[PDB]
Amino acid sequence: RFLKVKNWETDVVLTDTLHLKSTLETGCTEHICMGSIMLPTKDQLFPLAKEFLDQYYSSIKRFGSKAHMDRLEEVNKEIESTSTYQLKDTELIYGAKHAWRNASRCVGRIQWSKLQVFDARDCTTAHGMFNYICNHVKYATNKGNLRSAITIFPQRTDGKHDFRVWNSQLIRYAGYKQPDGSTLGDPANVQFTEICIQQGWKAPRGRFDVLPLLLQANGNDPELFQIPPELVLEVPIRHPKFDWFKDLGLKWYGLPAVSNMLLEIGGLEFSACPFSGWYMGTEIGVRDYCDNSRYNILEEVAKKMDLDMRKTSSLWKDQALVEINIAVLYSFQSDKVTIVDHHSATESFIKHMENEYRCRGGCPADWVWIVPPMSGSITPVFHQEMLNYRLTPSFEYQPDPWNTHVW
Amino acid sequence: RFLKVKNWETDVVLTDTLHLKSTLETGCTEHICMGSIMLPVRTKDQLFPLAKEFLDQYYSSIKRFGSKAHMDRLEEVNKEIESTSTYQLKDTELIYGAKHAWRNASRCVGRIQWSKLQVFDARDCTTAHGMFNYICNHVKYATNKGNLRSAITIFPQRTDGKHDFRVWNSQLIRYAGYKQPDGSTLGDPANVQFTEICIQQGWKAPRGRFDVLPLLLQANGNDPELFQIPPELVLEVPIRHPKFDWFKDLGLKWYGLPAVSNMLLEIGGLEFSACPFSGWYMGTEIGVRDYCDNSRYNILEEVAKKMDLDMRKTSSLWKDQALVEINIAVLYSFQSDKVTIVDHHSATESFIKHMENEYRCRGGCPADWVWIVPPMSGSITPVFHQEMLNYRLTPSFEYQPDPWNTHVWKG
Ligand code: HEM
Ligand code: HEM
Ligand SMILES: CNCc1ccc(-c2cncc(CCc3cc(C)cc(N)n3)c2)cc1
Ligand SMILES: CNCc1ccc(-c2cncc(CCc3cc(C)cc(N)n3)c2)cc1
Ligand SMILES: C[C@H](O)[C@H](O)[C@H]1CNc2nc(N)[nH]c(=O)c2N1
Ligand SMILES: C[C@H](O)[C@H](O)[C@H]1CNc2nc(N)[nH]c(=O)c2N1
Ligand SMILES: [Zn+2]
Repeated sequence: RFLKVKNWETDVVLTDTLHLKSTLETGCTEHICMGSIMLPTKDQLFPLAKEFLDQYYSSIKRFGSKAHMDRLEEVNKEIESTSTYQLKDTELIYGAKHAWRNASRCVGRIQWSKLQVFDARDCTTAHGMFNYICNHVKYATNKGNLRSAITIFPQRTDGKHDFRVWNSQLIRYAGYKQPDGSTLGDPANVQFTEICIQQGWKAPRGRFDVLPLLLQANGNDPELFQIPPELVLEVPIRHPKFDWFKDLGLKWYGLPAVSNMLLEIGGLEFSACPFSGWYMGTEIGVRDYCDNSRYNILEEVAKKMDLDMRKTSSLWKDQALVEINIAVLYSFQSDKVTIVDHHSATESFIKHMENEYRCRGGCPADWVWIVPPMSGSITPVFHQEMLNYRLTPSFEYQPDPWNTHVW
Repeated sequence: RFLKVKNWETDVVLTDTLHLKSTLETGCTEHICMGSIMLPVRTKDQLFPLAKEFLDQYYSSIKRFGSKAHMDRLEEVNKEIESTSTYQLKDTELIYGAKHAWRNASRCVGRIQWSKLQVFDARDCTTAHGMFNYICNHVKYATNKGNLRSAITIFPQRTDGKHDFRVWNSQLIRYAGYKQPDGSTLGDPANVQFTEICIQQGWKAPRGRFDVLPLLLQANGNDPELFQIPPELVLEVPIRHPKFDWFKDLGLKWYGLPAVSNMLLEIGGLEFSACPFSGWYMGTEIGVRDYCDNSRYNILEEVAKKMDLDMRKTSSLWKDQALVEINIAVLYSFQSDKVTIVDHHSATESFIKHMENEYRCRGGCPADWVWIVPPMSGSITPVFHQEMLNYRLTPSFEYQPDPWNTHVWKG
């Protein structure tokens, strides 16, 4: 019941007591571990609200106080009456920051308390959504000095009036299936790109076309908007030693901004809550550029390096992988756009874990996602035991809109 | 119940039914996952059903389930348990059990080879000297002059837990570690404590950076005894780099034969506390973990120095760059000396084929993603994108406590 986690590189042992406050389920049982699986009413609402308000008032050292009991009272009344309730600005900011704090798959959580929360609950139309999102993008980008931010749109009511951003990320590149049979641009976005076209987009059918926003307000049919190009900061990718690297024509966007998740706070559901931080290098260089189901450029780069691609045991893939990731970091740094390498980011996370164990009694963590997709065991997180569990407030996955939307 | 796993690179979906045959616990609950945790005297009472379950599995596999031979054997084992409080496996059952323990090892990426295992029955062994002989023969057989062959040697099963056979070495072949007065370490830092035990037991340490440790062998619950493996039986490989001529001057070598000797083999409820087994290396075990872990030989610095990489900013990825060259050298060196080794690309590709095969013919393949994905270049290998279910089947290999913590010394 009081669990220990060991670091096998440093022999340091931490005791987790925070997991006892876990509410949601893991997918695992005593018979089977699903640790590597990607996706494993009035009555219900009040205890959820209560649990949240309890931890909120605890956090501001006013547990069991007049203000605490009064607020509990007021929300209890509002639920009984309106079948839902509205968060105070203070509770919203707290809940959003803690949703990030609780994101067990996020390596960047040392920054959790420095989140800019944009309250967009007064939004009523897709054009308003577009305005709010442009402002978010401009604020977060900050001319390359990236700042964490989240924009929170109205909460779900009867499920028939959902606000949704249909894009998976605010900024991503289009994908087109070729008559050649191959794929132009980002293969991961072919389906979404078609929906844009099926909704009326005018695709420039290029390799790095920034997708339009598909925004859905109040359960209405979604609408298309183009983000002002001058708000999308991009970085041309070059290598500090290989001059030929630029001729690959590679670039990527500066702002990683997830827009398809659901923010749960005190039982309330925010179906549209785009949030953003800044990249860890490997997200671009390892996953985006080198996955076989993505831009898959390993072979092209290896060839330019004149490596022996006869035998896998020459580790040509590995050698090119490193150089690509060198170039990404180099390119971002040179253009003064915030980025963190996997060594720095994972070192930060260990320090954050130790902070969380000390001041909170634990830190939920998903090793499968926290360990970088290259060079894993030379980062300190590899040797760090982690316990994974689900605390609320939380970011949750939700069904893709097109599979749900009643047109 | 049915369980699906998805490969996110290929969209291949597989259905697991084998997990229904799972008995042991995982450590996880509905409220916590312990998937990244390293480590999460038996009465006749609990022994009959474990024996029965195993023999049902055995006779099913040979297509003789429910036969008179099956029924006679159950009867025979039953009587033997209630008479003697234990029982003995037939040779056929032992071989089956050992192969299936490997087949079931959810942390092992090399399992495509599970059916080709050489099983050495040492259940007639009675002394440490006899253990030494059996282990020498295993090492010679497995090594096969560099053409490695998988093998396992099985010493007598536990009885009352007061007469255990144990190999005190974690692996049959390993280098000594010496903690210096100034706090530095000579040799392999992982083996400092075991080295000290050996020294206390009378081992004369050469005190070099690559001294092969003596065997410390315990038979029938007696105090362990020291034995030196004949050097001519210990195949080693000098590490050099195909393009970097200064790499040889680092003075590195490694042994060819990975042989785990501290685990417990469970078969039909019986416990084999000494069951050394060996295969061949995947490159990264040596080049990533053995050489580059901060808690091991830790040579990233010197290699990066000699490469003249920019070492002031970690964002130069000088650590990653050095790591790759070292792993190139390890593979190159083994291949050049014709000692069996497999790169992490080949090994993970084979495991996926194995896994898919197992789903089709067996209804599953328990696998621990945390261990299966290699310690470098994870997502450019096919296993990274593969969803896996982890559960525990028997026969199995299990961890057991270090013997120096539990042994009652005779004197
Ligand atoms: C500011 C610097 C940040 C860094 C360096 C960072 C880093 C990462 C990385 C590398 C991942 C793995 C995701 C993948 O590989 O696809 C991740 C996941 C995640 N991050 Fe963070 N992140 C940052 C900011 C944030 C912020 C501001 C939030 C929320 C307010 C957040 C919430 C999450 C969540 C919920 C996941 C899981 C995503 C999923 O399941 O798809 N992150 N992060
Ligand atoms: C024949 C080629 C083999 C290869 C390439 C291979 C590969 C590996 C690797 C890379 C690991 C992880 C090692 C680590 O990082 O500590 C491992 C673990 C393991 N292997 Fe295999 N192995 C092979 C043979 C065998 C054999 C013959 C057996 C048993 C008969 C076996 C049983 C296991 C077990 C039980 C583990 C888990 C170790 C632990 O929990 O500490 N393997 N294997
Ligand atoms: C085959 N899979 C392709 C694919 C899968 C998942 C994703 C993805 C989708 N949504 C979110 C992410 C998380 C990335 C992220 C988010 C944030 C806030 C910061 C950061 N550094 N990185 C990743 C992209 C592409
Ligand atoms: C971190 N302390 C050093 C260390 C600790 C444990 C191990 C280790 C422990 N148990 C099992 C292993 C398996 C290694 C292996 C075994 C076999 C049969 C084949 C193979 N290729 N590799 C390795 C190695 C090194
Ligand atoms: C804490 C964590 O589970 C530990 O470092 C694991 C990670 N994955 C591993 N994978 C392999 N093959 N071998 C290991 O020793 C480890 N160590
Ligand atoms: C199947 C496996 O869980 C899947 O490939 C995971 C592994 N680890 C990951 N880790 C991160 N950070 N992001 C991912 O998308 C994944 N994918
Ligand atoms: Zn689990």
